[PDB]
Amino acid sequence: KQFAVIGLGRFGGSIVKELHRMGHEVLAVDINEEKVNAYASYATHAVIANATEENELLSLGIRNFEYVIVAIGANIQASTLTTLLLKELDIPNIWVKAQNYYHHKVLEKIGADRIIHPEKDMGVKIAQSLSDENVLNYIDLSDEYSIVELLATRKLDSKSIIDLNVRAKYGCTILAIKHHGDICLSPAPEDIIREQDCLVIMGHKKDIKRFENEGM
Amino acid sequence: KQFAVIGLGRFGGSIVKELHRMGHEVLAVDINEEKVNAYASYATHAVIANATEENELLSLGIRNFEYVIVAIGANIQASTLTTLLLKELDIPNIWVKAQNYYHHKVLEKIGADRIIHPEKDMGVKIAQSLSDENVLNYIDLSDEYSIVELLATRKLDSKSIIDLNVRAKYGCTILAIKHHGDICLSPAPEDIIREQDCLVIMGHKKDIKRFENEGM
Amino acid sequence: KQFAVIGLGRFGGSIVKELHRMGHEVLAVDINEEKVNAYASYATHAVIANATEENELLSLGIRNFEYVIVAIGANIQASTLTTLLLKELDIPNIWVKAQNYYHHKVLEKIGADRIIHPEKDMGVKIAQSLSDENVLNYIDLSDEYSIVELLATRKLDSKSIIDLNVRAKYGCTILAIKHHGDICLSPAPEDIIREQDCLVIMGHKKDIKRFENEGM
Amino acid sequence: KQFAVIGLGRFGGSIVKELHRMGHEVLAVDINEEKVNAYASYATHAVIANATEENELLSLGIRNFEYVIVAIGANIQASTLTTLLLKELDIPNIWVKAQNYYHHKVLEKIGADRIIHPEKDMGVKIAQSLSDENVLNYIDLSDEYSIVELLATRKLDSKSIIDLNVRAKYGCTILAIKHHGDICLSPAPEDIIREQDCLVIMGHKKDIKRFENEGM
Amino acid sequence: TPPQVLAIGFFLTIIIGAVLLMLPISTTKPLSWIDALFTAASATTVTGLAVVDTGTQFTVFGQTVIMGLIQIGGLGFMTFAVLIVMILKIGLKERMLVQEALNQPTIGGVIGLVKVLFLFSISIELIAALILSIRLVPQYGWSSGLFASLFHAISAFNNAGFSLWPDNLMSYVGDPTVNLVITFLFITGGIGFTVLFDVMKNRRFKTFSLHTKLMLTGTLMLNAIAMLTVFILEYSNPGTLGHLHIVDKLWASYFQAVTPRTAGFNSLDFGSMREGTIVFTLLLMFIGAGSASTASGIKLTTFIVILTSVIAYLRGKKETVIFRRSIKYPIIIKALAVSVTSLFIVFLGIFALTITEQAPFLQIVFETFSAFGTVGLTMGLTPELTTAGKCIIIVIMFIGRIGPLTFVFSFAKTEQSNIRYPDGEVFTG
Amino acid sequence: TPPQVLAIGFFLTIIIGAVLLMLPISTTKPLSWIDALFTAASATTVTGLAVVDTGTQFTVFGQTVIMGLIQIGGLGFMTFAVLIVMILKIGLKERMLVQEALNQPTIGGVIGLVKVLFLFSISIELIAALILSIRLVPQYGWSSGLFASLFHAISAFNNAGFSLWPDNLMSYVGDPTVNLVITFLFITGGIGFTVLFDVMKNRRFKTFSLHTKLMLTGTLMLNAIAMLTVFILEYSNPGTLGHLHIVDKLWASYFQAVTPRTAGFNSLDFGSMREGTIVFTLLLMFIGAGSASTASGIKLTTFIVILTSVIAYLRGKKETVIFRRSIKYPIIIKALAVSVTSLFIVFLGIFALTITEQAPFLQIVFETFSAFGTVGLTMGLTPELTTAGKCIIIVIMFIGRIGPLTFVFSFAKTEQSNIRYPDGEVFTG
Ligand SMILES: Nc1ncnc2c1ncn2[C@@H]1O[C@H](COP(=O)(O)OP(=O)(O)OP(=O)(O)O)[C@@H](O)[C@H]1O
Ligand SMILES: Nc1ncnc2c1ncn2[C@@H]1O[C@H](COP(=O)(O)OP(=O)(O)OP(=O)(O)O)[C@@H](O)[C@H]1O
Ligand SMILES: Nc1ncnc2c1ncn2[C@@H]1O[C@H](COP(=O)(O)OP(=O)(O)OP(=O)(O)O)[C@@H](O)[C@H]1O
Ligand SMILES: Nc1ncnc2c1ncn2[C@@H]1O[C@H](COP(=O)(O)OP(=O)(O)OP(=O)(O)O)[C@@H](O)[C@H]1O
Ligand SMILES: [K+]
Ligand SMILES: [K+]
Repeated sequence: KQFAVIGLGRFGGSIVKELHRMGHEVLAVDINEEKVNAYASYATHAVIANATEENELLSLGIRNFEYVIVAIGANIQASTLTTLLLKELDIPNIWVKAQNYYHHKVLEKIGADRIIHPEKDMGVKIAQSLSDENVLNYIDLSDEYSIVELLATRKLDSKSIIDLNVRAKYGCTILAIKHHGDICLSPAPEDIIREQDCLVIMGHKKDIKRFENEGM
Repeated sequence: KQFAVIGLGRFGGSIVKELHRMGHEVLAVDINEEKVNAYASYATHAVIANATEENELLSLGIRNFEYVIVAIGANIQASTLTTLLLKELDIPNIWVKAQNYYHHKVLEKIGADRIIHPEKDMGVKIAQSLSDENVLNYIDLSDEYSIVELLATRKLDSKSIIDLNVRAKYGCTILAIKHHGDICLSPAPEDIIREQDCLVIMGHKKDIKRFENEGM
Repeated sequence: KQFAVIGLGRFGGSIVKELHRMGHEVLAVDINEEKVNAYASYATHAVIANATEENELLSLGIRNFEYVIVAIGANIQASTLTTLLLKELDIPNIWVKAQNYYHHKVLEKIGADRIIHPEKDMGVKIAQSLSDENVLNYIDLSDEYSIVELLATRKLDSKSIIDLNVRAKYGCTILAIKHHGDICLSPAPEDIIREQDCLVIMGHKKDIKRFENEGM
Repeated sequence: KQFAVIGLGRFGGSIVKELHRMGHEVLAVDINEEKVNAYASYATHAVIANATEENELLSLGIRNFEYVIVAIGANIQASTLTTLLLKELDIPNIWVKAQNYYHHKVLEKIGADRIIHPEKDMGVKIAQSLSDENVLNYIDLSDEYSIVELLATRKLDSKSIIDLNVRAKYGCTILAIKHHGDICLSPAPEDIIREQDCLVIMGHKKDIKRFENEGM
Repeated sequence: TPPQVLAIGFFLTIIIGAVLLMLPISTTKPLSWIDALFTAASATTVTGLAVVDTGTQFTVFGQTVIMGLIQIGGLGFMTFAVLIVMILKIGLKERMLVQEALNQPTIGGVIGLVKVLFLFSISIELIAALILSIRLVPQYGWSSGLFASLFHAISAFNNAGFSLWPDNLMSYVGDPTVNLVITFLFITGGIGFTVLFDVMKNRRFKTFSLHTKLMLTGTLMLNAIAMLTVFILEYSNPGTLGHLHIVDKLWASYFQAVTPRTAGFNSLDFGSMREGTIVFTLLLMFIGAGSASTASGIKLTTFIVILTSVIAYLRGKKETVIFRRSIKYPIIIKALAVSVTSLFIVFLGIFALTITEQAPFLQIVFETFSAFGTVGLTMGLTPELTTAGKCIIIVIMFIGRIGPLTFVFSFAKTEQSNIRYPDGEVFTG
Repeated sequence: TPPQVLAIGFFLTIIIGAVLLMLPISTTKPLSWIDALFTAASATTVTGLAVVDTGTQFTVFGQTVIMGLIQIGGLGFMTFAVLIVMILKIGLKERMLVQEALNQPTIGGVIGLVKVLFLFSISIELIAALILSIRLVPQYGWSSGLFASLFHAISAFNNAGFSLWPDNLMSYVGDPTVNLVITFLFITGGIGFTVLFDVMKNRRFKTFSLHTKLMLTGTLMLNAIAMLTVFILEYSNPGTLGHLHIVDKLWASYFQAVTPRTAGFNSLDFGSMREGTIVFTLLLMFIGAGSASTASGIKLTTFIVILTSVIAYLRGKKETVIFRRSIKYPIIIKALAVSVTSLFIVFLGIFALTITEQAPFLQIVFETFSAFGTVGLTMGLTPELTTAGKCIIIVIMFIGRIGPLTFVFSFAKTEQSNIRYPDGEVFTG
């Protein structure tokens, strides 16, 4: 129930700002004074501390915390030492930001509980939307199956959900339609799809792109 | 005996830390505040001071100390000036860390009582163990004669002390055997030597390596 | 009318210093402490503040100012952010210093009310005086028509205002004569013009330079 | 009556230290805190001040000083500004240290009362002693005439002054002899000159070197 | 300058006030030179001490002059100046004075604080005073009831101390309405206008400023100490609180714990208290309540800061920190300046008065502290003061209200030496 | 343990001292439990207050025990500990305690200070006391003369306050020998051993340390103020100084200006002084004399620092500076800690005693201040104290002498939090 965010980056600072908005107990830690001062208002607490020094980490009473997040992603030395301290101090959940494949490897071996590549992950997702101008957003259920949010082209304007079937033709299923902000969850055929309306499809990754090609 | 360690390096800091664990009187000096704060707990006493300034050295009451150790090995200027001050202030024993042959020379000429090259010395010892995978540890009695600790190969497993003699064959003498942690000092022939048991031999440096070749 | 000068440059500092000498209400803002301290005496008021932080700008009560001048011309990032804040906070008149054409463009798009290039402007004016050693000072009425102050050569010494008519001959009109400090505004023909007197002519830019060539 | 040394260099610091040993009133000024603290004991007064800022110079009550010495020789900007201030503030005697020919020129034009090149001057004097191994020390009376202190070679051991006349023979005059520390001012012929005795000759620069060649 | 303007303007409304009160229409029995100035001063400096009884000596007119001066001093000379102009704008020069007057570090929308504080004042003054203090006070009629119910509010909220009638409210030791309605008024008036605006706006236990947080928890726990103190000490003592029902023993122990900073109302007599309680009440009224504010000498926060600073030093953490938001140095040294000045002045008042007057010591001491603290409480020298002693209490009341600092800053030559000096070793132990 | 060792060792020589004094050989008339501990404490804490008269109650033996404890406390528990060992070496661990005991920032040749201070002590104690106080005190014979002349020196130099005979020296109001020889002793004992060693070594008006410079000019001008104060105030008053020749009016005005810090000798009775003078004497004995030293509660320098600091702030120069050698921050905050602690303790003693005793207020106040200041002067509650009141004066004498700080540091949990916290805005005005 208690959270500690060490490293008030753009990533770290967003976690401490969000968790606090959700109304949790969050300790904001950073070696830079100016960063601490800034997040003072957006955290249950703010403290200037060098997370690589043990006595400084004990002074925070770090052992109190259920979840500690190390969002230091530029300094590998700072990150690895901190996480090692946290593991040595028996913190239950240690979530760390990694810089690259190698930093991930060091963290893995010193027992970080969950490792995140916020930039690389958001990279591939944005790249997908660049390459395929139709995909607005998506979530992968596995390597093969995925739920995709698609911007409807004029190729679908005033088309019927029963008429242009996805279930029989492509083996995919339409989950939602968003026309002018209004949302039709679990839509019943037939329904009108206008141009620029958010279409949420679900199925095999290859199957969807086949629908994208031939349907749109 | 009162001790003063000027320069809380990895070397200096280890002397202070050890002498204090032994329970002596040790004054820990360093120009870096953070270093002093760190060794506060591991010294009879810690003080922020610039050892090159005379008045600052007198403020410590340096003339009180029987032994002063200058473990500044990176800064030649800091080291030489400090040691010169210490000699001028009539300190009985001045032990200094040197960087290289030339730094040793300057220290020699300004009257350092004992000069140590902790890195170079440990360098050659580790190199010996690298080259000869059999030698675990050793101590030189002179340039020619040495006591060597050897890891026993399968070439010695379940061999008897008298049976595989060195006192007659190689002109060396076995001093100890360590099997599974248990220690047999000045062992009486015959004794069983298992594989990976620490064998402590003593004699001429060339003689031992001849035993290493033919015996192991 | 209340004034706020953010950025106590050579330019900014001159505005606060002048406006204050005129006896207006001027708030002098600068992130550099030493700058604030210096202009303390030459402003209604001096405050150390980072103009890019919103809360710091509100602390000044910036919304209380009719005119805010951003004389940060070296830092584009500081300038653009500040001006954006000022526009967002609904300041009526925002006058900014620009570094170059591109900085001007960013300021334009974020709604700076008037943009000034004090150096480039003074550059061209000084260049004119370099090229044409006769022109002491000038003011452009448009791209084509201009009022010019000219240093009289020996080519005009003891010449009569009317006798050497510019009105009929060149289509320009003489507005003033300054002989030994004494000023004759709207002079009546004939008047004596000595060497090194200040002659103030008015007309077409090309016309004046034709008079400069043939008259002087 | 009163001395102010701005710039506690090796040069400046030596002036303050000497004048104070002589028991004068000396104000030691320096922008570097550590320098001021050091010369605290060796001055009538020590003050941290930036000599280029006017108000700071007035705070010292600089106008109270008969002689102000600017021993800033590395920073030309610091030196020139300071000296300009001092001249503007009507200090009677301004003695400045110069870096090079050009810095000397700037100081000359802004009215420094006496300019000194401590290094260049000591340079030429030491060079003379290097080139001519015989000359221990000297003082120039003019460009042509000089008093020179010479180390006597074996070429003069147990020689009589009147016997080896410098006057009749070379047009120079011997002023003093220093044998084993004992000094014979204005010596009467004949006197014994041993080897390595200090011989003080006086005359024309060319004449002395002729004696050096043929006599020694 | 900003400090001088505060000072001269404040001093003037005392002179104005004194001449108005010495005026026939306001006095029943002819009034002295010194006493007209003293009573005026005590209303406008919101002290609460009076050489001459308020209910008897002053006409309904003079008692309205008293309310005005209480209103003026309680909210702040400048606050009205700003309102006058507002209603009649608003310059930076003016915003500068206001910031100084409301002891603010920033000039940030400080007129928004003046807007709030005044509207909130007359609001709670009216609704609580007129309405609630008429529920149980038209047994004086209408002409007496509605005027005494109003007067007591303006006096309460502003921490005046001025009660209309001879019993400075001893009469109502038990009456819950007068107890509550008057404490509600004088405690909330006390704590920062900062604290009021902050509580009104932010509205949540957590999102309060470090000031507001310190004030809300500080005023609560000190009150709870002082009540326990007043109870335990004055419980046995028959002179006050001995002869009261276990319930009324509270309403008195509560009120006397709460009134010293810096209200000045009597639920019991202060003359008849075990000297220990009085000693404790001295400290409790050196420390005012809040820095916004209605009044204080050195204000509650100042006390925390200096104390918590020394506590910190003794540990010793390198930086002084409360609530895990650390306290910058410029606060400590200002606190140390507020502290020393106030105490030194109080000491001079004590030293002066033991040479200005023949009287008991503790009574002089309590008197000086209550004068500087603009408290209003006495064991009763107040009527018995020498003409000279009245003068030096007037001074001590003037400095205490205006702030011991901004008084010095009125005649202080502002000297900015930019040069530094070498270190100097000096033993303090 | 450097602070604890100072404390436990000091406390022990009081217990040792008490048991020695309760012992038959030292008492003429059987002595109480509480009184044996009180009188012992007052000699060893160099206070000067006695519940039981010294000349009457204590045998020649007991009076030597008194001298010993006065010698012990006056120079410092550790000073002798070091001398014992010296004569019997010398560890850093020891040099650490000595530095702490002589309130020194550096451990630099601090044994050289112990060497000097002791040798200088017994030197001036002997030559001035035995010799000079025997040339005009053999009018008591030899067995009485040579012992009372010696006792009064050890008491004088160490700022004890203990006079052998019933008149705490009123007898000699005019006698120049006793006036001079005893002031010479108790003022030079007062100012820093720092100041003595520095004056002895450096020998020039110019080359004195900031401390020494401040002490020499500080002690001079405060004495000159206090003498003028004692004169002007107690001039008319017939009770003391009224019936004295214009010359003896000085020898008394001088002595009473000089004795409050922290000697404790009576030239005039303090009970019969215009209350103003007493008030002034309170302040004058809160501020001790010197920090070396013989004794104080909060030492003269501390007062300068804090005062000059506030003065500086009010101008306000960014840094606090005296004699054009600026004062570092760590001095200010220690000064602010010495200051607050001492005053808070004195306040608790006053608050306690007005609950622990039935007596006049001013008399309790003067008593607490003099107990903490290890002064020794009373308007005379001392014999009249309750058994409980004696206890709490014993405590106040213990803390006051040991230093209010090093007392706290004995039971203080040393916590060094390396983490910092965000800024917190807090109004103090
Ligand atoms: N040893 C340390 N102890 C405490 N805080 C640290 C330490 N090292 C770095 N930090 C802080 O943690 C953060 C480390 O982030 P770093 O910015 O420098 O790159 P980053 O993780 O990629 O940033 P971002 O989250 O914006 O992508 C910074 O806010 C930094 O100030
Ligand atoms: N003038 C000085 N006085 C006191 N301490 C100093 C001074 N100058 C340097 N030091 C300290 O002495 C040490 C300098 O030695 P150097 O650290 O840089 O390392 P080293 O001797 O080469 O090897 P190692 O770090 O392994 O011991 C540092 O710890 C530094 O803080
Ligand atoms: N974020 C900021 N907030 C307030 N002041 C700032 C900020 N950033 C820079 N300044 C100040 O703005 C001032 C204006 O200087 P600016 O360096 O940026 O160069 P400049 O416009 O080329 O100077 P100049 O006007 O002499 O030509 C400086 O004193 C600088 O310290
Ligand atoms: N603005 C300043 N005002 C006063 N003193 C200054 C200022 N700037 C530099 N100084 C000091 O004046 C002194 C001048 O020394 P500078 O190093 O820069 O070279 P230098 O005079 O040639 O040194 P040296 O005398 O040893 O040959 C230094 O102590 C320097 O710190
Ligand atoms: K009041
Ligand atoms: K005493």
